[PDB]
Amino acid sequence: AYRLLNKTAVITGGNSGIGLATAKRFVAEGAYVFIVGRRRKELEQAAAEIGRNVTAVKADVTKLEDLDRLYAIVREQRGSIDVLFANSGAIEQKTLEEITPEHYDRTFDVNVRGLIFTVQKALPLLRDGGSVILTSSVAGVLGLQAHDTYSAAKAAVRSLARTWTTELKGRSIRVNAVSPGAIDTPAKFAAATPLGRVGRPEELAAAVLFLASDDSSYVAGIELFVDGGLTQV
Amino acid sequence: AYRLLNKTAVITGGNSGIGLATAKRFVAEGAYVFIVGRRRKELEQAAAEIGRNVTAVKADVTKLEDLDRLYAIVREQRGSIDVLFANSGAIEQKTLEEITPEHYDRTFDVNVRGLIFTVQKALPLLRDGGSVILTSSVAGVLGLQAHDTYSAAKAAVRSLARTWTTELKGRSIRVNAVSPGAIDTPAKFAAATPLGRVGRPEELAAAVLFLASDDSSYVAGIELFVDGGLTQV
Amino acid sequence: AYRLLNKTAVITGGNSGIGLATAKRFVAEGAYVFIVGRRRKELEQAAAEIGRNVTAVKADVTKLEDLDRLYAIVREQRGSIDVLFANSGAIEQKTLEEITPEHYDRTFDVNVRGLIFTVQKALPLLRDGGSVILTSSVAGVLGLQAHDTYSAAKAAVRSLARTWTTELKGRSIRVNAVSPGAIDTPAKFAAATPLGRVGRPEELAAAVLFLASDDSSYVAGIELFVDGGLTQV
Amino acid sequence: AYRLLNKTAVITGGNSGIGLATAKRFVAEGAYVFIVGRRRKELEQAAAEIGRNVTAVKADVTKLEDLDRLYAIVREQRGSIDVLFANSGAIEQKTLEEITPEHYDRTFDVNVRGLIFTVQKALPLLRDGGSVILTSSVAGVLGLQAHDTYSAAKAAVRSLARTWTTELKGRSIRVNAVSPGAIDTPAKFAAATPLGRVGRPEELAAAVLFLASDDSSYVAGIELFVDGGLTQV
Repeated sequence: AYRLLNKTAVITGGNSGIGLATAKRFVAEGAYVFIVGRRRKELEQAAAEIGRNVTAVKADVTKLEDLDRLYAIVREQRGSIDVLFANSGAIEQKTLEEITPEHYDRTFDVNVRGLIFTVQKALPLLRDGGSVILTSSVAGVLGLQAHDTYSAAKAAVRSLARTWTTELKGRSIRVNAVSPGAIDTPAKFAAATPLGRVGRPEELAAAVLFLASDDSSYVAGIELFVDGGLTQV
Repeated sequence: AYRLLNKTAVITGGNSGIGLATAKRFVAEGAYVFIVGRRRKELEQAAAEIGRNVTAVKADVTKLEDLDRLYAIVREQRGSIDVLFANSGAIEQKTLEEITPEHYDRTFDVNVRGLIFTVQKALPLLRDGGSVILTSSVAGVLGLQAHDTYSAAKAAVRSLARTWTTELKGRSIRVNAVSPGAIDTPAKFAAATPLGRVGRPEELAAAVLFLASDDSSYVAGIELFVDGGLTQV
Repeated sequence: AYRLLNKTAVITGGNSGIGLATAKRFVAEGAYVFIVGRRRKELEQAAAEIGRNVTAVKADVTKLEDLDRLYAIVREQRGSIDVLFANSGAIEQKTLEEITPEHYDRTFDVNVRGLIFTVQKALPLLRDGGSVILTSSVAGVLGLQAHDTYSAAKAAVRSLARTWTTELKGRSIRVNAVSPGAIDTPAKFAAATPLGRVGRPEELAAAVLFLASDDSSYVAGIELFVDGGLTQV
Repeated sequence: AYRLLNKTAVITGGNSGIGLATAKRFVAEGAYVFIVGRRRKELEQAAAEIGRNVTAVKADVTKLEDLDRLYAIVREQRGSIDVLFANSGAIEQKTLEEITPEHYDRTFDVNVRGLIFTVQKALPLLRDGGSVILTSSVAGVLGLQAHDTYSAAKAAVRSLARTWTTELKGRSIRVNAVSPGAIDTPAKFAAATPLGRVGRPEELAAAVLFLASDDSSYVAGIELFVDGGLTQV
């Protein structure tokens, strides 16, 4: 009944949307969950909503020392990580003409740099046979107006799942990317989507759950599109 | 606890390997399952092993009238299909030089022709919001010695999931392809696979369960690789 | 100046559209060209338009003996094949509901079966280091209404390029697939296409020329999309 | 005879390997060529070997003002750009464990940040109907030990071809990515490659030529693999 019974999960991007829905689903499947976020107020609200088996940890995953501190807390409280959902992400639209160095740095710092170190520093805590899930995007395989840096960053994320699959296979750690389409969160995409609607965060959490759980035990390095068919037709 | 409670599932290629393991997993998740196969002896043994909530139906999915008969039986016994796992398939190795018209016809009849009609004739029984899973293969995206017709057929299968996604969206029927790598069934592949081993049929069944269940409700038209990383790195 | 000087080229689907434009461009680059077609009248007109260094050969590439005859003629006239452009293809639209066995057989006979034998029988005439080009389609990676069998067949074509790449590498024969989008030949696609127009057959011929010529000497097994960006964004 | 007659071409990563070979092939096809590099000595040697119709420009493409300076010189000497080959790249191997912030910044600065600004600042000089070629890599779709940041950066590059194809279509500028496999430049890859050898730089220059020339006039947003079939089988 409980597909993550007694597993320990860390979820970055934990206060908002997908992170939050995933946290609830993970708890419902009997996991212990750390949610991670920059803003303490929202994190505590998120933990309140989740209600049980959850620790909120304030961290800016773009800052190495914030990561060290998060992992020190995770080690003290629960020892080991079974499931890491690296889901922090931020989108700002700018066309090629409009790109400034600050815009470039913001996007790649949060989407790629932050991710790399999030995963690097989780390594000593990750259990052999554990599962790592990266949040890429349908943007990583599309040519969307003004999504230059975001799409490019998200393609870099999908690439990391491949590389990390190779590098961590000795320890049997699976790494897979999830690529959401339009998810209803805090009509153009809905028109082009075969399912004819935006996804619910619950539906994304459910896909992440697959990758987190034993059901995906022979699935490695993939990009799982969860986009109602958008990129598939 | 029961992810397919009271759902009706049809599984072609039902007596052997993947089909069998999927049937057990589906029953364990509270589904009613029809297994389909050419050989009555093996089918009845398969149904024996499954043990409950199962009807064995003798049919050659390459023969239209056998399909009509199968769906008549399904209609009488259970009325509607929630989950169709079109998994009949057959591999014969021949290089390009060796290809005979009989070889070509065998491969495409069982892998593509059979499949098309299996799905066409299920349409009137398929519930709105139901889920169809096609069995493609890693071969469909590789250049394997002597796999000419098989690989090409399996690439045709993957294509059909895209087309049917578009055509069946009005009825909310999801169609998705599963692409197994090496599965242990009735060392070359295991060497190149990041997970360093062949997959267990149970592991493939678990992937098909994802696509069958509500957890994949926003997943449509995809090719889900279940190959331990073989085609991803 | 002449990128195919004294090379011998065979082009199936030789009377119409892409076949014809490729034939002209090949002749312009100093090739000797066989065009192949079912209808003698049109073939002779095509040969008239091409004007020089061309033999028209009547053949139904779906019929093995027609192939044997074509290759006997090619052997008698020029001895060897440097470039084989297997470009025979036919599209009929039918939804899944509408598919009849005749429709299925027509599409797969012309698109896949014919192609397999066209290339099988060219093998003894193909020069080591030669270049084979298969005509797939953007349909082979899309979910287009009523294109069920065509898209699936074209996906089987793209797969054959990969297999044949592996099988023929010992003889250094390159096999590559070209995937046209909308080509003006004997507004929906033009709208979705970044270049905002259908392609001219000359533009497709130019892409096939790349694959035919030494310029693509380190390109093998690829799917070259010539679609103004349709499948790429 | 001259596929780039009187066109003006800008080539970053100009002094070494692929940059160099491409410069030679461009001049041979009647182009005027600017090569761009950090080291003045090697640039001048490169210019010497090319021999005619070439200007060497010292610039660090990671530095905005260096780009401004480059483009001012191009504007003074030739006015406009027909072909931009953005080909500056640098590889350093580090596993996930070994990644430092400096290694991350080095790789992304040269491969992605540099590229974005190279193309941004070319825009005012680029001719309508011109052609931009990006250097990606086979790494951008593989999982290669210790290629973490390089592979991820090269995936970001291939994504930018898709985005820029959409943003620049109004001006009819084509953007395409070239993805080399193993190129002989200043046995593991050669073993897995169907062509059984590493590629010569000339062979990569020839592929870039295709994308640069009118032959590829209907090809947009693609990833052109020039890898002997490495990623295709």
